[PDB]
Amino acid sequence: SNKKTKLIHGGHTTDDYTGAVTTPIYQTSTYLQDDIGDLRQGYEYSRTANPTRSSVESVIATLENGKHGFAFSSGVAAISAVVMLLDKGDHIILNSDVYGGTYRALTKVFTRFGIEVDFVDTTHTDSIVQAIRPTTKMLFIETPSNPLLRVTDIKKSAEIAKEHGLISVVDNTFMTPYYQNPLDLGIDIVLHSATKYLGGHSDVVAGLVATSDDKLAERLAFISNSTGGILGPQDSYLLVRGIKTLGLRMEQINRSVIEIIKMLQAHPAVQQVFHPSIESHLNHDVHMAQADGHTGVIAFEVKNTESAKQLIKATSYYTLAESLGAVESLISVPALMTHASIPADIRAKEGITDGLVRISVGIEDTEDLVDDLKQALDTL
Amino acid sequence: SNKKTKLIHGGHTTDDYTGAVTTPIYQTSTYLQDDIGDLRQGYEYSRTANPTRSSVESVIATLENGKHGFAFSSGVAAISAVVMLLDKGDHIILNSDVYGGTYRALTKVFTRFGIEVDFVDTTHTDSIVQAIRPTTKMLFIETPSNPLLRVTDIKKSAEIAKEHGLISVVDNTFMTPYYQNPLDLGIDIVLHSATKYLGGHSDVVAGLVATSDDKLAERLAFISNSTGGILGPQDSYLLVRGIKTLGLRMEQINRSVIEIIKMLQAHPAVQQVFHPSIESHLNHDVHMAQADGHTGVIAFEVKNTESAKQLIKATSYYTLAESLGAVESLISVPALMTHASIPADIRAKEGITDGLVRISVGIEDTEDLVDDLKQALDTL
Amino acid sequence: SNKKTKLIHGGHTTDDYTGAVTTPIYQTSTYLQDDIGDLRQGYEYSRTANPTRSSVESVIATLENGKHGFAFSSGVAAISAVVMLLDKGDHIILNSDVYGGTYRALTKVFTRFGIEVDFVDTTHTDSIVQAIRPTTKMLFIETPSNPLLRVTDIKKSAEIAKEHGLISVVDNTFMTPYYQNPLDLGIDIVLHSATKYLGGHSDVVAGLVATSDDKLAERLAFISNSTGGILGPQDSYLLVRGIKTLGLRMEQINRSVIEIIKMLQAHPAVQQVFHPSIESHLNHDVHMAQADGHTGVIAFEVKNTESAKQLIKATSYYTLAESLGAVESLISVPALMTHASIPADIRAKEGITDGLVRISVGIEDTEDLVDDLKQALDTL
Amino acid sequence: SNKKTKLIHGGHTTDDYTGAVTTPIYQTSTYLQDDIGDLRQGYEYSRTANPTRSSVESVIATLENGKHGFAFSSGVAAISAVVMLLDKGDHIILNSDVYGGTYRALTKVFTRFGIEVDFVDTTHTDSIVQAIRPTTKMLFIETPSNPLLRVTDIKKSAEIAKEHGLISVVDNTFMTPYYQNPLDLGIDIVLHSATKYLGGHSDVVAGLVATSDDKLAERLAFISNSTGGILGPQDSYLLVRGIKTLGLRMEQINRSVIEIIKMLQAHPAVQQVFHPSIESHLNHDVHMAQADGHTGVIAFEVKNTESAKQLIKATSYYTLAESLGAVESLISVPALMTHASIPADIRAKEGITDGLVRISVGIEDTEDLVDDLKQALDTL
Ligand SMILES: Cc1ncc(COP(=O)(O)O)c(CNOCC(=O)O)c1O
Ligand SMILES: Cc1ncc(COP(=O)(O)O)c(CNOCC(=O)O)c1O
Ligand SMILES: Cc1ncc(COP(=O)(O)O)c(CNOCC(=O)O)c1O
Ligand SMILES: Cc1ncc(COP(=O)(O)O)c(CNOCC(=O)O)c1O
Ligand code: NA
Ligand code: NA
Ligand code: NA
Ligand code: NA
Ligand code: NA
Ligand code: NA
Ligand code: NA
Ligand code: NA
Repeated sequence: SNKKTKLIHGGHTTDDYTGAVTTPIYQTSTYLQDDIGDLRQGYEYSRTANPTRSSVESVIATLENGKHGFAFSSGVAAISAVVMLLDKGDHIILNSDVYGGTYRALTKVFTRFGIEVDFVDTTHTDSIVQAIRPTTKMLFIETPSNPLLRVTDIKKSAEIAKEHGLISVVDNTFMTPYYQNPLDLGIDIVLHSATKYLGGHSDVVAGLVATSDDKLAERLAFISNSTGGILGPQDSYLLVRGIKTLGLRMEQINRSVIEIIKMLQAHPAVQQVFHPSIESHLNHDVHMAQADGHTGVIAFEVKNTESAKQLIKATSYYTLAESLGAVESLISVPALMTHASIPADIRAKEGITDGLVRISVGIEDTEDLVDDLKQALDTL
Repeated sequence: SNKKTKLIHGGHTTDDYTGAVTTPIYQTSTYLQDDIGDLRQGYEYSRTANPTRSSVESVIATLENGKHGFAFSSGVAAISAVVMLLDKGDHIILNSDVYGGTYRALTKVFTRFGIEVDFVDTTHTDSIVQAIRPTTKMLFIETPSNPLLRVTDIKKSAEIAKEHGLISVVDNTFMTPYYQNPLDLGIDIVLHSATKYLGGHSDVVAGLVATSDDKLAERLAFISNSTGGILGPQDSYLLVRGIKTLGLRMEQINRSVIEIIKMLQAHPAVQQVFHPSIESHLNHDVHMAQADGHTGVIAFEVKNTESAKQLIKATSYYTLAESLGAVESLISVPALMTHASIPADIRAKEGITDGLVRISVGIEDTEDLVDDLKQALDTL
Repeated sequence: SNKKTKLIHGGHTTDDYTGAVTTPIYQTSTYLQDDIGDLRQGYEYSRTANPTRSSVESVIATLENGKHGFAFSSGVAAISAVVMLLDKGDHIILNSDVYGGTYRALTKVFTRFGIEVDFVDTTHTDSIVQAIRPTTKMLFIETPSNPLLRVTDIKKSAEIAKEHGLISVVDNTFMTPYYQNPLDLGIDIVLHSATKYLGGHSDVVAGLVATSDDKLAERLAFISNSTGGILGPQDSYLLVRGIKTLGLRMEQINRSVIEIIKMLQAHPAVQQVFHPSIESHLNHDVHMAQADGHTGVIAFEVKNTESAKQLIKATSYYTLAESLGAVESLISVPALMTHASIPADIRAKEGITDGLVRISVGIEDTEDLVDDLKQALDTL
Repeated sequence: SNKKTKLIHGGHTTDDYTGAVTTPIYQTSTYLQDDIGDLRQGYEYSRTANPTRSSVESVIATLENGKHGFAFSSGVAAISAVVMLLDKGDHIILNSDVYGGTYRALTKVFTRFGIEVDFVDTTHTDSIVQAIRPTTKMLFIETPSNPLLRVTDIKKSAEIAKEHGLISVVDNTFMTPYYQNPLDLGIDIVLHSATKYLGGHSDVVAGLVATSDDKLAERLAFISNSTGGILGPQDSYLLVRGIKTLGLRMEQINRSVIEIIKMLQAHPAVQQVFHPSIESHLNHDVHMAQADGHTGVIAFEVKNTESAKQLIKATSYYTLAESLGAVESLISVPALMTHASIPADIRAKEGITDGLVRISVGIEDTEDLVDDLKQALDTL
């Protein structure tokens, strides 16, 4: 049973009652009880459980080879729920190039709650060991990262976490369960911004979490019910729907990624390309050992900010917008958009050069995408 | 101008573009930018803002005579966002009768983050003054309370909070903006489980928050954006739709409440009755001075839990389920359902006895509701 | 038992499986079969049946005291389905004041299929008897009519239709089942533009049909299934939700209607007033004998079309738009908007003059609605 | 600009106002007018136009290389609207193996309206010429047909229709605009059951129509507005969404179709296979000349009804359900399901043998689909 089949038949996404081939949308808040505490299908209040959300949860658990799924109103909310597994005084290590909003949440919210943070370049696993204190309880890793796609050894970070008694969390958003399964490599918790590839259609903001640990799942459920950043039923339905085409979409995206990178490597206006598919990429071997495909986010550097802006205006099929994982291919300038608050000279130290472009490859025709970007690069 | 008109025309709930009479459902995650940083209507990512969510936010702000609305995935998520205004070491005062889940969240979650909580009988405002510690930063009041309907003097608690530098928060869920407007009495933040009267149809789980404080609004926006417990667009739409009928629904409910209370006060199988409309009810004067109506939540004592169970089975129009503020009239035993997370000995001390019944009066015919409940109580 | 209770508990609008208090939205097209021909709940293809559509159908059947409900994509589609009960050569009688689009559909579409139509002044039932041809198979009545609110004797027209073997159809859109129940007076089929009062929130375009005739129901089901103008599940859900508040909304509307009519009768810039509540209105006795209330549609004459235009601009709470039965109060000029498809000379003969204004009274405050309309008419 | 790009960027499917990357869902019934007849974006009533429906219409028009799109509540409703282009006395020719519901509508509804019908085996174009009377106004062709996939020469049928003054209609449902574009070959009107491949997710019942003829479009619009079988906004949104993945889905489906047919042709329990991809198939050359891909519906004959039933029970990834074009692969027995009313001996004359199986190939893994069906055929 291969992935494209599991996508279609994995999880519970039909109606046992009527036999509907799609998950009913339970736009509802409460459920009648036959007697006090006697729930006929286990439902009592939609913050606690909702049959549509339970459906999407079952899907994410199945695809990530876990036992328990959780759906939150945003990826940010999923991350918050996971971090609220810790107490004041606990210490968490994250990779240093973590997504802007994850950094913002750990440093201007959860530090105010007495949670200690260390940001570490996890491209070398031993930096994690250097960072481990006796109060360390959680290790949190994106791979690949935004926007330079730095790869981290998932299996090694799981071994480190196991031996030091840490909760290991991988943020699988850029790879999707279709290409990378952190739970299979020993990670405790895997989470996604379902806003991207999973939803797939730029029409749902949601986060998903999956684990095989029963006691971790029980704590996650308690947090979800007591802080309430749950995904609504309509968005859960749209998420299930979106996930159906995930394999086909990721494979189209990957075909275009490969051709686009060959174009970028051959082009003169491009000084450097960041993507784990490139054999000179740091930890390319590690990535190929922990995934059987690629993310569709690519970064490449052109000479300056005005060649970036000109590339944006010269493209016909790349769309200037926030986010990634859309059907549309998206384009952006991290120096002017996501990393604008970071000053110029320090963002050169960080790698966010003035001419760094990030594309999120969509499901348009591969030749249209390659050709369009190449003619734009020929205008420079 | 008048309340029933304000419900229809207050806030922005039409489409400027097409002239549509109802708020469009912007089931979307991202927005096109004309130039880098150039947003056509101020939208760039749906976690940050979404036109349908902004519609509901504008409605709740208008109705509570504040300046800023916020829509969360649940009332519990609104409460979480407000509590995250505090830091480790800060102390919060709440009133002694609180919704089960608010108690659970503050005592089993935010204490782990070093936030101190004390539950204080605010029916006498001066008890707040004694309870204020030097680390007290927030005062949080339900009024009337769930499930005993204890009244607290909102204007007095606002004066106290101003004089000691506390953020005053009122949880106006039971009264709705139709009858009670805490911001107009000096409160800093007003909160709702929009799951109840506002949504009105048992089909949306959501929270709403409103303030006139610009800097509190900015901190709330930062929290919502960094933890992501945002209300989705479909639920935001359904909330606006529901809020339209709010006045008509509350006025039916009040008509029915009056007759049901006279019935309960006269009935032999009914012991104590809890509702602020009763002249012997503690702080009844206070309630009539701060509200223009009554909540539809009523609590009353029967002899024991199995007389509760039999009363529940004998009713034909009261539905055994959690939550309140629906069109259906609802019935429950708070000790065994909504307030089970409150410890037993405290629930006995407070009066939330095993035979305490809570009804939420709906919009069915008043005579059907009175007769049905009375014929059922004649069974005991 | 009583109407306000029937609105809440009549029909099947809960989930038997999970106990959900609201009708699930079965956004689905097909259903699993356990064996060939073995349907788990009787569903096999969503054009034929859909559980959410069946929910709304059960509601309208219950409310109209019939046995069979039908949900169409629009009221016009319900009318089409009913007219398709006839064959080429059959003759239908309609009342002389009909909604613009019903006129357009019967005279510009179904005549091309050899269906003969005659518009007859049914305010005197005996005019029907003269109009009956040997090819007459159907009698079709709006009451009150759009936009002149002409009353027709429903019980008398049913007796006539029974005695001559005609299918009697009443278009109960203006009255709603809350106030008038044609099936209870012998009519065969009752029809609604559910777009109006039933939906209630200007957010659903839909039609509903109800009958107790088993064989008419079977022919209607065959027509709906073979021409496919079925109501979708999301709109069916929103219709159920809307119908919940129908009694409360109609009762507000009626309270406002009474005061607005006294204002209009007294105003100097207002000539004739059309509404069945007026004692001098033709067949006012008849209306009070067949209904327990009044529609919120009022028509009245101002001097000319530009006094209409100025009255429209001067109002603050009346909205210039098509349709009726919304929470917003609406205002229009039928001659130039809804009834423009009716030929001009017939519209002048009938009284649908260029200065005929139609308001649909909404649920805003009665005093705001009276004062606003009167201050605007003081402008002429 | 290749097909997979056109799918993503063809048509208007973003919000000009806010810049949302997806079509807003206009759950609304009416739109305010600035003055009488002055519509700010051309909208006045949602039966007439609705921005979400206008979006989907634009998509279908673009993909079929037409100028005008129309969205109906069902494919059946689209077909009815097209047939209502004719008048009593007009004559239409359809292919003899037309879909059950199209046959049912033409013969038990539209014949009652004086429309004459001839059902003709259009696999030889000259049978059309034999059938042409002087009253013939319309030619209506499915290709390939259900369930034996008979191919008809589209370009030739267009030439015949042009020379005899007929409205040519092709029912492109089985091929989708991705593989066959009848308008490009001279056909006047092309229609789809969007319930199948276009929607793609078994969650929308809808029909779509596309033409380049301005006067035909004007008539179609008049019919749509006066009979009202319009697609609702939520289903239009879901249709746009579904159409995004159409190319990827059709290509996966086609890869599996080819492998599955090689398996079926090689298997002993299979006596005969029906699919236009087979070179011995009647008019295979014609199909390859008018399409650049294949439908995913395949028929094959096994010995008897009990080998069909056993094949259904023995498969793990083929699902017994009505309809086609799902993500799930579907399986059925036409003799016992769609063609059950037709007697046994005459269905042998028709080709609907007792052992005829129809599969609708989904987007599961190709090897899982081939293997699963082959092991089932090895159980016979
Ligand atoms: C790992 C991870 N988690 C979370 C997120 C975001 O989570 P959420 O779904 O709440 O937006 C992102 C992406 N955030 O991008 C927004 C942008 O491109 O401006 C992400 O990469
Ligand atoms: C006063 C109050 N505030 C806040 C909340 C939290 O709201 P939410 O459930 O939307 O998260 C609730 C939730 N009540 O729910 C079940 C019940 O008591 O019958 C509440 O009652
Ligand atoms: C009495 C009546 N019946 C039937 C119908 C048809 O209903 P629908 O628009 O849902 O197809 C209508 C539609 N009215 O619409 C605009 C207006 O008159 O203000 C109607 O008024
Ligand atoms: C050409 C065509 N038009 C129309 C249709 C059906 O149109 P609609 O979308 O109204 O179902 C079909 C398929 N109908 O199948 C239903 C089934 O498999 O039982 C079709 O092939
Ligand atoms: Na399954
Ligand atoms: Na493990
Ligand atoms: Na307004
Ligand atoms: Na203030
Ligand atoms: Na019922
Ligand atoms: Na009868
Ligand atoms: Na476009
Ligand atoms: Na042409």
